[PDB]
Amino acid sequence: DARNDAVLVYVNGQFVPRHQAVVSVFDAGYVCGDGVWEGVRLVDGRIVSFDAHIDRMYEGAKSIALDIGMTRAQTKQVVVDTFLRNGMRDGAHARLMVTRGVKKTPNQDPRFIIGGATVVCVAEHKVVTPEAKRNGLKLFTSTLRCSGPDVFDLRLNSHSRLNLIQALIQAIQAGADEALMLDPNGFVSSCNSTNFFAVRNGALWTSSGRYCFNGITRATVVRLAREAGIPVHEGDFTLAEVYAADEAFVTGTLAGLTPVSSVDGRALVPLGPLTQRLDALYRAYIASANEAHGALPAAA
Amino acid sequence: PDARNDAVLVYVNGQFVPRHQAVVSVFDAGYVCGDGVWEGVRLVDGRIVSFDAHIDRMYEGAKSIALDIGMTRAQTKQVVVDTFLRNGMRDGAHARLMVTRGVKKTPNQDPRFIIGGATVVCVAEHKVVTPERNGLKLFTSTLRCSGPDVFDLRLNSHSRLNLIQALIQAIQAGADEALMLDPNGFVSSCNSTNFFAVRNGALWTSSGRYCFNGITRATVVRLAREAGIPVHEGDFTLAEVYAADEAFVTGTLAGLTPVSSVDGRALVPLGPLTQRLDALYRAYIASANEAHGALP
Amino acid sequence: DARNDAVLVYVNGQFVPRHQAVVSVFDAGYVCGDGVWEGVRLVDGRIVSFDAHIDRMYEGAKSIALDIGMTRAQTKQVVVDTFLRNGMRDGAHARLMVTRGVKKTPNQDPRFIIGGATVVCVAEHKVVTPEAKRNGLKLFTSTLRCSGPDVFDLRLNSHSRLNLIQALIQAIQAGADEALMLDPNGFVSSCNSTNFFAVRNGALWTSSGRYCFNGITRATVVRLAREAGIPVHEGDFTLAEVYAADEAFVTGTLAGLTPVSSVDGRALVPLGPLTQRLDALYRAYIASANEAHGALP
Amino acid sequence: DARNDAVLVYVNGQFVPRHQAVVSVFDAGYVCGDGVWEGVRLVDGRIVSFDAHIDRMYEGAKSIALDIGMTRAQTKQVVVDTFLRNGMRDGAHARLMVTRGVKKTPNQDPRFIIGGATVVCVAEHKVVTPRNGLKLFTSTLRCSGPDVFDLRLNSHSRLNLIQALIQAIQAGADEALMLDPNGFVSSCNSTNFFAVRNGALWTSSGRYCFNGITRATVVRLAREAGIPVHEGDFTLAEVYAADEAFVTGTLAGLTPVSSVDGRALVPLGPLTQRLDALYRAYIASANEAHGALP
Amino acid sequence: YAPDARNDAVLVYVNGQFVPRHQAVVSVFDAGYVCGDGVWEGVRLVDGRIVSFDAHIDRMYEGAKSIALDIGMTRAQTKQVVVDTFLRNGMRDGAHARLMVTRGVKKTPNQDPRFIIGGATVVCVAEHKVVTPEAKRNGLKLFTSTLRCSGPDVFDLRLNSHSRLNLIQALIQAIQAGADEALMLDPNGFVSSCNSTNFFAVRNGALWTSSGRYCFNGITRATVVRLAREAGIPVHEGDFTLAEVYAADEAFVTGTLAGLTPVSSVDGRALVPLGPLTQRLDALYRAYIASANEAHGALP
Amino acid sequence: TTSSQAYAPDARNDAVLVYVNGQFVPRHQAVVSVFDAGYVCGDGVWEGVRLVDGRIVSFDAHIDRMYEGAKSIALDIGMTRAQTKQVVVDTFLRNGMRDGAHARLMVTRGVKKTPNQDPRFIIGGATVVCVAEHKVVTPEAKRNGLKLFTSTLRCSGPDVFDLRLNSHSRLNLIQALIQAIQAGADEALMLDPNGFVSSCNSTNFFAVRNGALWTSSGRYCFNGITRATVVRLAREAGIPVHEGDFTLAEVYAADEAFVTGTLAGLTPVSSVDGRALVPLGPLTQRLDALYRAYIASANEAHGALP
Ligand SMILES: Cc1ncc(COP(=O)(O)O)c(C=O)c1O
Repeated sequence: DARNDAVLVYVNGQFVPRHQAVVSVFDAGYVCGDGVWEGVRLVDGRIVSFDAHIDRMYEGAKSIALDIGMTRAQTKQVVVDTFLRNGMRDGAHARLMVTRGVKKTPNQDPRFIIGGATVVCVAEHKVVTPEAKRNGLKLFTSTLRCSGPDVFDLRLNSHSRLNLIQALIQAIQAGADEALMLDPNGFVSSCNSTNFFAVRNGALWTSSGRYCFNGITRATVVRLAREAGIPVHEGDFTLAEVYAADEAFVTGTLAGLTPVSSVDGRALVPLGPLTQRLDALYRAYIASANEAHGALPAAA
Repeated sequence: PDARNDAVLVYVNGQFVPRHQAVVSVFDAGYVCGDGVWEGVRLVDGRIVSFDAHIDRMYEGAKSIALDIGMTRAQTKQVVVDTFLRNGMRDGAHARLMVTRGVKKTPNQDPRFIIGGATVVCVAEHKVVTPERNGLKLFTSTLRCSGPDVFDLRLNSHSRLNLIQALIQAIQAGADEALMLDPNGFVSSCNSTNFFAVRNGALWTSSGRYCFNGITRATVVRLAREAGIPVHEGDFTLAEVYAADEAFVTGTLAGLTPVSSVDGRALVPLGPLTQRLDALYRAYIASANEAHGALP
Repeated sequence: DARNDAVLVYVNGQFVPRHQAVVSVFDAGYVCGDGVWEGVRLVDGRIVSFDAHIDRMYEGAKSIALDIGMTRAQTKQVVVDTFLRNGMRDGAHARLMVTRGVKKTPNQDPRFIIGGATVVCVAEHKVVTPEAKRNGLKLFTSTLRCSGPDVFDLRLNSHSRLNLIQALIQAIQAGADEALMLDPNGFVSSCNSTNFFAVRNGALWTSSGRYCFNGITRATVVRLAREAGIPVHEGDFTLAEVYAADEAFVTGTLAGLTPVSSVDGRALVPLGPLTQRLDALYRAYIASANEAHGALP
Repeated sequence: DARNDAVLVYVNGQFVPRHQAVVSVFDAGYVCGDGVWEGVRLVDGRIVSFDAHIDRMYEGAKSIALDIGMTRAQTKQVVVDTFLRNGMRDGAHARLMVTRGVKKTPNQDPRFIIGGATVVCVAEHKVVTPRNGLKLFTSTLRCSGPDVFDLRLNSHSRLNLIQALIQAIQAGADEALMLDPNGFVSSCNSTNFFAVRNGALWTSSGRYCFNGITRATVVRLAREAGIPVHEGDFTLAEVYAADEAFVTGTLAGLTPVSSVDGRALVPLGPLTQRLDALYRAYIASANEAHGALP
Repeated sequence: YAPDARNDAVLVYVNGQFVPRHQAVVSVFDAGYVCGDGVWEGVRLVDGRIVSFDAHIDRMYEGAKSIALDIGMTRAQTKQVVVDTFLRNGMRDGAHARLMVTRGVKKTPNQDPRFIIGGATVVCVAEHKVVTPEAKRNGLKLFTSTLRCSGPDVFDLRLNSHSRLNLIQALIQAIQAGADEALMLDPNGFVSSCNSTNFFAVRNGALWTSSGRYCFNGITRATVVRLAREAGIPVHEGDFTLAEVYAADEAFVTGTLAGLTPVSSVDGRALVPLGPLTQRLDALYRAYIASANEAHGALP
Repeated sequence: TTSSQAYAPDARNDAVLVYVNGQFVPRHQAVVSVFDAGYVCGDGVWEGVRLVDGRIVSFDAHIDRMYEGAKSIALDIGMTRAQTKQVVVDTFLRNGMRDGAHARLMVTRGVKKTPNQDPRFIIGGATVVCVAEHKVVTPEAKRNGLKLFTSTLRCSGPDVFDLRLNSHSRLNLIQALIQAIQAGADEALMLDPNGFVSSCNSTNFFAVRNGALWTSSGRYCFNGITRATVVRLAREAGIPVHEGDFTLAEVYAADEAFVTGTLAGLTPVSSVDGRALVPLGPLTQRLDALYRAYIASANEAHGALP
């Protein structure tokens, strides 16, 4: 989308063209991966599941003693302002990135910070029709594991992403699009950047999320499934259960439900019936005037 | 603390940029994802201490994450040299060379869609660490060093929340630095320095299977063996620490820092073996050893 | 409480003045930490949740093949007699301690015990100060872990307590009052001597208890919560979920619900609304003529 | 030995007849298993490897912030005095037990201690005969890693070991063998474990068990006699196919192992016999490791 | 199983042939013999009905899929193998069959699954096997082996395979402790299963069994759980300890071959065999397997 | 489509006689009861040995591993070591092999009264099978090098399954191989439970970094004869050997890697997880030459054919 060349990026309250959207080399985010972020989608004038995203950011920031320096409402207003300044109402997404701040000297220690969080919001136009993603993802189960929370709590949506990127790198070399990752016990946990679901015998299966990002999209699809009386098995399941699944798909804010066409070269039919049903339910939900979605105000 | 640091010029992608303007894109993999490797080096009496050892670690770490540095070792070395030269630094300085995957078309974790090359940044700063080192308080964090199938701590990367989180806990315990156990509960390392204990005239340190394998650590081990001090490199416990004669940490920035307590258990700071190894280390880094790259 | 100086302690069927209440240096409890115990609270003539305590003791004793050498009723009678001998009817607590017995030689081997189990009951006056009048515990999450049951089953309420004391020692040196402990997987398990609870958005959260003492108080508070329609999250939760909690508190027979004012230096407002509601429910429950509480004669 | 009925036990500086040797029910040792101990053997007027034992006690005490309240010399003197008071010169053993002390109220918290550490020393006669050999069963219960409970500590908290022993006894065995968290052979519940394979001694690294003085002695004697010792990770398979096995501890010395999990080994194999003779010679010698009685 | 002279003369299905017992053979190059490379099911024939037949076939198809083993038959055809093996032997009642499907004959003996001449080897051993209540009622002695159930990233014990040394090893240790069967803990130390049967305990009127994350998910196990819930017996399917076993009121094990077998001790800790809830569930199970339920495949 | 298990096709292999329980049986007729413990349960141990210039390479070492493995699973082989040796010798002799051959000796617990796991139910003694085949693995066939993928499936600790056992229960290894095959690789590399490099699914793994040979401790994999030989040859030639915990990072930055086993000797590795390594680097070539010299010598380790 050619219009992406002319977007303004929010950087510490300045609206800046992409080629000039910059942060100090001393920023905690650049030096140390020291920050938390959220991606949100804008559909028909509404930021999808906005509060759920902001809640995860406030929880993640709290866990790393990172002062966001704004109330929830103010942080929301950053995103709102970024969409308004770009004239975006629909078919957009934004990545809100909050890093500890600019450091007196590049090192890990958070006490060496000049106070004031770095706040960046990258808003962009995008789009993809439901059976145009007809291209299922190929998944490869990486040898690199999800961590337990005494090592690194994967509920944290952080700027420290090498633990996930490394699994993706391995999956790419296996000819896959995305890594599936096991938890420390060997049960299926999640993909490197999306949550993983299987369909077995009319039932929806996904991990407990004890060892992966608990995506807002994952949460929404679970809820939609239960509300529709689809049985949901949220708990420990294996690669054997995946290879024998009827369908599989991944979830995340950027693409919604993406069908999976194979796992470790084991074929699954992309876009099976239950994927189709849940996708329709999700598409309806994100387009509705549901109170979970924050209506973008008109400009002043 | 040194007023000259306010005016240093930072290497960014071949340009020397004043401190307050030295910037990287918000789309850079280092900012978005902590996706990069770095090395810190110390400049002593015109010589970059253990320069090659630092560069080899960077090349191996970059290789591990399929990050093309986009430079030969000689070129990379030249970046650091040039950064010191541009700042008129000959002694009492430290530099952090940071290499991140590069500028992405869109901010996300996927390494594939990189416009252009690796981002290369070098921050040099005057950093005199006086021996006048009252000894660190350590607290053993509840947060663990990972095994290499989760996150290989030999990597010196821009993804450091795994270490920072241990440090945060130690800070709230009233300590200066976190000590970290490995997945089996043996002593591994500190959050930003390697850890050593002294027991009965012997030097003890972890195997390094689960922590950064620091250059300083390696140097101190080597000096110890060359001086006929016994070195136990292997699994040891909190109990062995609490009953030690001495303890100290190692890193490029500070050299040997004495430890005055671990989990509130007092140790006499700067014991005899710490003092000897410190003298050996200061001698070594100030010598015309072939391990150190002379500035022009 | 000055009265505590003069209490009589039950020792093997005798009432013994406190300063003379003694056990052989050959006792399995002393040599080896080899025994199980229960703490019970006496409130308004009633031993709180007495049966629940006794059932834990019988299960724990069974797990280490320790024959208590008494029926459940008889064991209860020890505690009853200990309170009655000391003229206690309210405001008291007792520790019933049952160790394997006197050994022919001091070593770990449980065989070759002279006689039966050693039975000791220490009753003492404690005023439990009102809810409003304590400003909350500081917790530090120790580096020392709760064990899995193939290493040491923390459901066991035993005389072998260095595994818990070690975590407490570390927490004390961090400036805290009590240790929080993670399980082998890194999820929150319990404190070193009390069970741990968090409140997150009007909901009560506590571990599954797979890796800690399953306290009677814990079990009571879970049940009270559900009976009151407070949602209860019993399952795996993290330090992150604690640091972002609205409230936290710990449970045990000695103090009831004790509010938590911080965890690893992260402030929590002590005695938040859900702590206060559950405390009122618990204080009501332990003072009621519920059938779970054994009336003194 | 009938003489054991009349021994005097050291309790806090007093020598107390056996049947009156007592500790408060408020003692940290009784309430909580909160203390450290050492077993020592007296051979031909010498306390075997005395300093080594005391050093482990001081290290263990330090790990649990237990103040013994005595210098090393004083602690040694308690044991010396206990043997002297009982007229023991040979064929005796003592257990020195140091618990945190008397509590104001029975609970786990180490802070509320009236006075100093409780110090108890039980000395007893035992003749150690020149012996059927132990049956060992590998318990399902594991040695812990040091972030759960460090088995180098020789403490009064012993149910973690007793539980393994209980399972072994019900399997018809005399002693539990115990694996480490990774499934490698670690130790027995109360003695260190050795296997003999191909002229070589095999024992665990000791990362996950008590580091016994006897174990250390046997390793050294083996190397001085040119028997190699492989201290490392080894498996049940390597035990079941061993030529011999034995256990070590202060109480019995080298005890042969005659089976593990029902798999027969030699009732007393040649290298066990050699090392036992070397050990008996060593503990009877005027070595500087042994503290001569007055 | 009660001694039965008729078993000496049974015909075994081998690759479409009915072969007398003493001649029923497979190539030394077969993947099953060289490598334990195959999946199997045991089924019980009661009053002309193969008990829970589809459930067994479903497990076989999932297990074969997990190891990329093509059974080379439709489910109907697979069923017909079993049917034919019972019919050929004139069995209508009081019989059991083991259906074994191995990857096939190899070009050379090695582990590599690619080197297969021809299709899967299919063997069906049917035998008269009444396990009398006389024989069963007194109960098994269990010993908790030191050898543990694996997590699914090492070996998924839901697989019913020809690679059984991981189970046999536990059993060998139990046999030498004077026990009949090994009980096995999972990697975390919780009770998982026996070496060849699923394990249940009864505590205070409630049925306890493991979650099955670390053991074979037996058909009989699943049937007993369902009968318990249908009878309003509480079921605690979850993590429990040896302490909870040693203090249980009753214990029993389940499997196709013997049904519910009472446990008389675990690690030498006595349990009264055939307690009231074991007897109730046993009565419910015997009723169920003898009924015209649609889960059971009627012989023609 | 590549194995580390491939060798020159050899028409003579159609007609070999297989030892089965004391008989020599034509290949197509060489059979075992469907009640055999090996078929039902994977219940047996095996050894593969290579015949070079009339000498069975490292024969005693193979036999010792078999006897130890059989002991570990209480399997009575029912033959002395000399008898067992003689079975393999006789199998090579009966097929006229003196060179360029490999045998797999398979000993399973025996015929069961009923197919189940219980080892008590055994009629008679152990089943003994020996399959000898002409198997030349040329250096030409090897020069391309194997592609490794690090499987998600891991080597077990010995309290789950002791990988020093060379058993008929091989789905634990085959599963890792299946995953590697679908990644486009020839063989699976496997990590140990701690995440350190352990072994391949059917061969031992080595890396070369800076003139030094690196291989795992072997605490968590088959302790191959070939592996042990290569370690000793390296030490004897003064090449430093790092036997201990190393990582995927250490592999991806290696100068060379190769795998070892009886069937192929030293096979160079060309990539691990898509990370290229030059196949047949200088230290692989030196160790290969040392190994070929060693297996062709009259070393005391090799069993002379009569
Ligand atoms: C699993 C495994 N790895 C590697 C090898 C290679 O070892 P060797 O050199 O002894 O054939 C073997 C031998 O069978 C093996 O079984």
